[PDB]
Amino acid sequence: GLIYAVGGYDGNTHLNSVEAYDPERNEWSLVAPLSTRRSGVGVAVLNGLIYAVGGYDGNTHLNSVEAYDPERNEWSLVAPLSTRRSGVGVAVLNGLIYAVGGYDGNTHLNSVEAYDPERNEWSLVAPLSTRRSGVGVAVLNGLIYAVGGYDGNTHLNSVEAYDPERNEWSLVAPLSTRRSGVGVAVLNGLIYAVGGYDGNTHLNSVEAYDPERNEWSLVAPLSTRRSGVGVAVLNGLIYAVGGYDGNTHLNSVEAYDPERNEWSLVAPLSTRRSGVGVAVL
Repeated sequence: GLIYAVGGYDGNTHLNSVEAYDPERNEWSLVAPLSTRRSGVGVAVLNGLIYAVGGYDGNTHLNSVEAYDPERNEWSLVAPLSTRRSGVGVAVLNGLIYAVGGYDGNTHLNSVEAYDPERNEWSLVAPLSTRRSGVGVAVLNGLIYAVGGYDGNTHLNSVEAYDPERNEWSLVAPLSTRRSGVGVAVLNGLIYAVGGYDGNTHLNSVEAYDPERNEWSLVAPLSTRRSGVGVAVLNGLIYAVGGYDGNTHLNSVEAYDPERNEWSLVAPLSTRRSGVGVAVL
């Protein structure tokens, strides 16, 4: 019932701070910070813990992973990734947390690893066709979608879908707009790709993917252009948290209602941040 904004970069500092949003009161409050500063951090929720995966602390690309227990307001280090990953996409499916792509400081990655909390171990699974950081990762109907990113030479529109039962990725319809630093979330059978950077424009446009038709459609744009934006869904609204408009790191937050095809600003974060991970618990 709360949205957590985890880490990021405010333009001067790599952040360890963590803010929690109560939608019923429209307020953010600061909770226990991460132990390690992390921008470009991926976050996901499994069995009552929020996992913060990878990122960059301003001098080290991280393979470390910490887990937050809200009842104790405490982050604990868990098993590290096998590969250091900033700009990593992270999502949960069927009891595993997947860490998709990223950047290890020297190369954009196509590798993907999965964390099993029953084992406290990460294991490599099948790699992506195209290496990518700043990739959005969404889960819909038993498939993981890796959306956009940056391969080190090109801002990507390609979209790959992972079937865990066959351990295989396949390319589906690409985004209409290339998007690195894109936020993604799933609501009522559509995947929304929110904002990002296409290599020359910080985007306020938003597109939605229907898997049945293998088609992306443009929907209402954000009121503010946002790359490095954190995105998550709660109670029928998609929240776009923070980001960077090309000139300033943002503390504003907007919510998309599919019943209205409209975005509306809600309460802003205490600290501006891009490269922020957003989780719902």
